[PDB]
Amino acid sequence: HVVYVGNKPVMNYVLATLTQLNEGADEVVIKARGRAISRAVDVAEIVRNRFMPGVKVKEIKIDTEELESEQGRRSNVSTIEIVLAK
Amino acid sequence: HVVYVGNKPVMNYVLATLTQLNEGADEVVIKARGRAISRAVDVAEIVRNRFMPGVKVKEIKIDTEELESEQGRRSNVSTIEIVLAK
Amino acid sequence: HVVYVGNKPVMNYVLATLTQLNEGADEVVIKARGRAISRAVDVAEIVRNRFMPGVKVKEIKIDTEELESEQGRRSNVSTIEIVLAK
Amino acid sequence: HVVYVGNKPVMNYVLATLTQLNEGADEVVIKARGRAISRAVDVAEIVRNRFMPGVKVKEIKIDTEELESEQGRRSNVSTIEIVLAK
Repeated sequence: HVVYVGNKPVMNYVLATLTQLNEGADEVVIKARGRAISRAVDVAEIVRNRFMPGVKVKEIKIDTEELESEQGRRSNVSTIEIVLAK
Repeated sequence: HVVYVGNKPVMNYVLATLTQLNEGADEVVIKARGRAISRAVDVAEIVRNRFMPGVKVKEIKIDTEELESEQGRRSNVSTIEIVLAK
Repeated sequence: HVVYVGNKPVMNYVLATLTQLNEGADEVVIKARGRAISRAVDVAEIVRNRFMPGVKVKEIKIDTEELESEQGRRSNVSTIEIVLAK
Repeated sequence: HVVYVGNKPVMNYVLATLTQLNEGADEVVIKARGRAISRAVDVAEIVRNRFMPGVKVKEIKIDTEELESEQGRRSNVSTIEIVLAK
């Protein structure tokens, strides 16, 4: 059960996360790369702080990926993975 | 030990991380908050995936921190702590 | 749009309210009857005083509804309708 | 001219409301918090349905208040305010 964090308002992504767990889903994975990683973290704190305390931060994985820009630029962009579980 | 990641050139922070580990540092702690969170990650990847290959991410912590907004209102930001170990 | 508030966990209802407004809902209508009336209110407060600060109570309606008791006798319950607007 | 709705039978509170208006009193305010809010509404429907139709539901205000439990528990409890006027 993944949840990709992008540019949309934080709320969208957090609800999606809540509706995932609320949908049973025992463990959910929050992902994002580039400047979105901050939002990813934001999303995980809002969920664990304002909706489901007791929800646990199982894991946080950071890495690198190659991304091709619309202009043909190829570069390394960081990525994060936060695992939330009841 | 720690390395607070602000808005200076990303390289200063990796520099400081490397330098720290150089002296035979048990483990450097990269910390940051808000939109800076993405650079904390960039700094850890740049450091273990390029300058000091093999460095390990001993641990990663996310948390929320309360602040004094401005007009005296309630405010806060997410934080991240990346623990690098040789 | 509406959200009928029954006996499920209060959070499901706020969840549904939030979710509803999320999609750019003109205005969500929280409805309930009998002892449930108190939760309809809890859901509106929890939603505008915690999860989506600034939401406004466009209107509130109370009314009586006739029912088919059980043994075939005359019966009814009060109802409440809370209109939330972004 | 207030009327606090609590645990006593509905009738007590409705009569009090009637005896208020009957006592001249142009506008009366019915209040209650927690699980009593349903009774408050009940009271307003019984008055407007079985004693004084034409009486009008001027306003309905919902809010939150802090309450200290006998056991020292501090929490937010919803409240309602129904304004009845001839």
